[PDB]
Amino acid sequence: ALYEYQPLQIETYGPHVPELEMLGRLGYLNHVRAASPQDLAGGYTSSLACHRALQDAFSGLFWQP
Amino acid sequence: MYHNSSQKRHWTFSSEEQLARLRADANRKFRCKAVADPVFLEPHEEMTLCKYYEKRLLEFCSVFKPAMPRSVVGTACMYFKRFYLNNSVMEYHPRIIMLTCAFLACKVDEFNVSSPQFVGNLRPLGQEKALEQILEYELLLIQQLNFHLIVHNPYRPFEGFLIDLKTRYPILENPEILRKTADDFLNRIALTDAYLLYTPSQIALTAILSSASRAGITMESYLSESLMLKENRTCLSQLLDIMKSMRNLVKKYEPPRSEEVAVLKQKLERCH
Amino acid sequence: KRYEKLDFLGEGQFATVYKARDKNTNQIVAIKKIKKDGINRTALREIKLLQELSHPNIIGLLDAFGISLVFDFMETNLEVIIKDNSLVLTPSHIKAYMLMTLQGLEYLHQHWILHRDLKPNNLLLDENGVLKLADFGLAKSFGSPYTHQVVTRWYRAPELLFGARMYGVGVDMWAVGCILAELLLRVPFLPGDSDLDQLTRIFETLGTPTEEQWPDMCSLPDYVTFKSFPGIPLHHIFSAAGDDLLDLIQGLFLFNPCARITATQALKMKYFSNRPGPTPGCQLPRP
Ligand SMILES: Nc1ncnc2c1ncn2[C@@H]1O[C@H](COP(=O)(O)OP(=O)(O)OP(O)(O)=S)[C@@H](O)[C@H]1O
Ligand SMILES: [Mg+2]
Repeated sequence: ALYEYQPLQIETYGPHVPELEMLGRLGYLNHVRAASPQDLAGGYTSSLACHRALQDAFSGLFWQP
Repeated sequence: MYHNSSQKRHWTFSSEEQLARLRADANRKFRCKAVADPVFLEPHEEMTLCKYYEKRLLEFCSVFKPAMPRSVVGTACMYFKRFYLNNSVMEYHPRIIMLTCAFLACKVDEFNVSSPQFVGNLRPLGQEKALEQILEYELLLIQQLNFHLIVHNPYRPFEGFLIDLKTRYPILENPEILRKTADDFLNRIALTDAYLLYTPSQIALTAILSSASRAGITMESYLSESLMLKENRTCLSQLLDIMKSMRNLVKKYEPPRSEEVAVLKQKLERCH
Repeated sequence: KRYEKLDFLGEGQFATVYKARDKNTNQIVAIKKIKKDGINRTALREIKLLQELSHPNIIGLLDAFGISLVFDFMETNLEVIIKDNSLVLTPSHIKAYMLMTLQGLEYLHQHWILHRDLKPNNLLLDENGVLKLADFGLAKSFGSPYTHQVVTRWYRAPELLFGARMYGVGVDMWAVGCILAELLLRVPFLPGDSDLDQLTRIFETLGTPTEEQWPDMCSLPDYVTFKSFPGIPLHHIFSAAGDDLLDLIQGLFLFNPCARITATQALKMKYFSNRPGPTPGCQLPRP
């Protein structure tokens, strides 16, 4: 009766989006506004905004009614 | 998210014939209710009046202070279109309905503004009467939307596509130049019924590539290579067909004319 | 209408709740009667957020009209179980509650929504033992480039107490940690009488962080220097708790909001995969 983690499977009908931690390496963050130290203090990073923008850009792009 | 939202499940329609049929059914139902005569309006006159009042809502949101975020305006316009899909302008005057849509959009999009400022944006007794009418019609507007209030706009997908182009499309030197024309084409799309037929991401990509075409830059490689559509040519053909249909839909859009609109306003005021 | 009013359930500052039955499917549900502004903004927020979400561990908005909000009927809440003395909370029960809460929160954060009102009485339980998050009247969508007076004070994260305007999932995660503490001690973890008092108790229990543990602490507008405490080490706080549970608690209580573990990372820890597994919901304790 042991638990085993399985990732959530949500079909997005669009291109694959790179992982949140991989955004800095791939170079996306060079085109988003940097987070102020006040923002970083509360836990907001520019990677969150970039990831959200990419997810909305790629969502439902390959879906038809 | 859009891919499992209520907008995709209930408010994206297969074709324009579906929208025309829904509007015709609404007009016919209103006529049947009223009967139980040239006073009534034809569906195309209703469409012209709806375009005119959507334009009026756009300018109202543009003049509004404090400044309205673009998401609020887009949500209000989507509310207007959705409400007049299944309702006749003769049963409910669009002049009140557009203000109710702006009110509900401000509430939904967390643009915290008190009612006195809202009515003060209107050009005092008339302001109070308008506020009372908005209070009367708010719940009706909510019911006609089937309690589906989150509206997915193409502005954030546009920004995401801009980021992706800046990152993994070096052959396009500066994606920032594809902003003014892309935004203008996005507005022109918003004027049509494309918001009820296509996904926000599709609309954003269509605007981006239309701006690219106007600048002479082809980006078929962005779809084929950067977007990994070489694996599936059928998906690429489907996307190109959707974009071509959107461009044609924008091409055939007919702006309302002043004389026809004035006659329609006279007729509608007679109906009220 | 479609529902017959069977019983009166409870009261609230924004609404009144009634246990009712719909005759079309003859099912028991809960109707929430909402009591120059217009429609209540909290009810509008709940409507706009619960229609876009569908998950087994999130309360379902079955129907709404004019305004009453129809939800699934839930027997109890986690606070009732915690405050009860007859029921004993074995580690398997705590594991099951934490697993359901973290699955619901993982789904919620995947769709870029912060609950912002997590506490034991907001975690509703059904007859079959399924735990669902509820009270979405303070929830909000994040990730876009927010008032600092959110979350109940006993469950508020230190960054919120220091008046953080922009934040992330950490404000939820910290609350989960407090809930976990409440599940182990059967008592509120940090019962402060004020924001300053809450911060004082936080720093007494866990120690005063430094710039090493929180690089930009001093940039928060409501940050004031506090006394230095060593903080009680977590293993004396929770005497009956295995090392994996201590690891999870330490992850949930890191002072750095960025370093604090997310729902996904929390679900991947060894604590949830180790023996014994979570108790099946069909045999969870019932008050
Ligand atoms: N879906 C539900 N099914 C059964 N009972 C519910 C349900 N939702 C809420 N309740 C119960 O009905 C009452 C709801 O009251 P609430 O307003 O949600 O809580 P509250 O803390 O009193 O409100 P505040 O102080 O404004 S946050 C409580 O007794 C809840 O346990
Ligand atoms: Mg509550």
